[PDB]
Amino acid sequence: LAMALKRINKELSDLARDPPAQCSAGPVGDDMFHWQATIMGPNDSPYQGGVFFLTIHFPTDYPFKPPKVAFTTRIYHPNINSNGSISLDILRSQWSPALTISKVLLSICSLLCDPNPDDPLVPEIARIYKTDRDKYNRISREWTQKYAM
Amino acid sequence: DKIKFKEPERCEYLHIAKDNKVHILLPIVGGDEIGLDNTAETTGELLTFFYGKTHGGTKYSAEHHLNEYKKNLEDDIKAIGVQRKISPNAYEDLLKEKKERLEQIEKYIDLIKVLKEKFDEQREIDKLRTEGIPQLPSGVKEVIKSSENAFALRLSPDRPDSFTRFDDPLFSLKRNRSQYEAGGYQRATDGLGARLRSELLPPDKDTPIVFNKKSLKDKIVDSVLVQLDKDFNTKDGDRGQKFEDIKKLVLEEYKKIDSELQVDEDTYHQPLNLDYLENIACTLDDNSTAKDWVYGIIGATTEADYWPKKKVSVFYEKQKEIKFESDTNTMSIKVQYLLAEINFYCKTNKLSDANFGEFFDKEPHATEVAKRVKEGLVQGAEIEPIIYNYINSHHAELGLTSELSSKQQEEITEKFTQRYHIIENSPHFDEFFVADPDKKGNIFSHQGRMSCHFLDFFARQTKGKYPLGDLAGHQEALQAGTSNRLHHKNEVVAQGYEKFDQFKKEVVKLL
Repeated sequence: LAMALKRINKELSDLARDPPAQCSAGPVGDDMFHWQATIMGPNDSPYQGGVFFLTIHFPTDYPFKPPKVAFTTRIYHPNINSNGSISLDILRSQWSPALTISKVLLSICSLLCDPNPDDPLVPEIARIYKTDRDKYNRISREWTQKYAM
Repeated sequence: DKIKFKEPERCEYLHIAKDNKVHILLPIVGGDEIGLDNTAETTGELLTFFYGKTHGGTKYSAEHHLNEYKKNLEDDIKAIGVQRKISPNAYEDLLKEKKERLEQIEKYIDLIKVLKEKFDEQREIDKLRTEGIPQLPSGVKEVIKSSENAFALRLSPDRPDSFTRFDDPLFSLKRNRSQYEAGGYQRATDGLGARLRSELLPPDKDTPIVFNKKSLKDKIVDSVLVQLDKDFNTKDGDRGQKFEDIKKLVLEEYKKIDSELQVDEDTYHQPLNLDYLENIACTLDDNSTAKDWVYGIIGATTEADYWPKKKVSVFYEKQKEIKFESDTNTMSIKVQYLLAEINFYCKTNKLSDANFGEFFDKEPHATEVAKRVKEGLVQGAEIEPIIYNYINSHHAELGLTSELSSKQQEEITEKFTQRYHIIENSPHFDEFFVADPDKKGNIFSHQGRMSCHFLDFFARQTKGKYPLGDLAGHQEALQAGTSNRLHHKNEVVAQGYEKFDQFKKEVVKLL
């Protein structure tokens, strides 16, 4: 079990020294397996300005499994749900040790900036993304302002 | 009319041969294959046999039983007589057969009186009732001395009772000094019991000895570390190489356990080495120990859920650990009693005349065994084979011309278990009288008593002097005979009148 506890401490000392401008993550308490992260919506999106929290729950055999990453903060997006659960290949099938928890965050950034409706975790919103962006945007913007500011 | 006969189908101490010979059996102690009486309480069956209930109550003496058995026969022969007036040829043999028994029952009665009246000058019999802690009569002792199928076994419990009563123990260990001996309780500093104590005695009340502190991988990891040198590193010389040397050693162990296992690829199929884990998986670094290296390799090279995926020896019995001093004693007795059984098997099967315990008391062996049982306990290993392996490694010192087949070991573990269970609540574990009734021997099982032939005792207790007369064939008679387990009912008397009623009442069961 120290194998992962050595790995994570790496990834934290990485993110500490050189953070991403639009992301941030770290543990709470002396526990190093439960993290908290924040993405801030990108400046070419309805999610702009708003600040979204996530929880990263690492496994005991990390990096040989993916982490459980999910949004604590409400977001009206096609690929994310009320549970909080993201759908993102790299958390499910395409996971590798090479992959940092950062690159997950980065990928969650792009997901917001460049949302994919063909892998719909929430078909209701997916209907609306594909038939009326103005409606999608106005809402996904209103939700950003209510729940993420 | 089928007379209501008074001859009992069961009488204390009374077997009857196929051929209508009455055998009286002198009880040494309660039991079948392992004595239920020991130490101070040992002579109790003899006491009962010879004087019945003069101390405490509710058990009759032999003379008493025989004397009523005699009377019952006297009454039956009349009734048969009375019947033969009306039906001349009634009960022809049964009448012969009963007179036959009567005559011998009378001779056994004589012999018992004779024994008490003319041969107890030393008072060996009489002391059974006067003394507080009687000795076995010498006659009994001399029977037991000569037995080929029955042996006393003597252990070393933490608080020994010095009042042991089985003089020539086949197996024996150095004991502590008893509270009941001059100078009082004193633990020995040497001997197998001493080492078992020190080794299975946990350090404090707060920290026990738990029975599975080894994952299969934990075991594997240990296996690999013993290989490296006293002085071995992760941080000197060529490091990539060392990791190669250790991959090898890991690889080795993967084979003993499983075929599918491999060390070339991480679960992802990428080249696994020190660069790879120190840099990409990032599971290792400068401050890793060699132990870490191993786990890392394991961790990289296997899914985690497929380690937990990889009948109950008498040593693990709802116990997960050794918490208390009492727990440690018990465990030690168990190891000992096992050594004892091994010795009984070896002796009774003519493999070895030795006292095994005499060897396990000795400087290297005592210590190793203790340590080795302790180690097995923390791993969850079967303890039995550890002991079998040691004996098999050393079998020439232990008087054996060869090792013990898996067969032999399976059998030993079997009886060990049967018997231990049978005695596990004994108030004292100081000594046990064990017999194998499937062998040529002077000791018999009958009615839950381990028993000499009354007449075998009589011969020896009188040193030949008084003559056996008609009974002089009987001992050797019971010896020819397919077994030494003697049926608790005399089929020749009962005659299967009872089997006919076992039936009649199953025909009632249909309505």
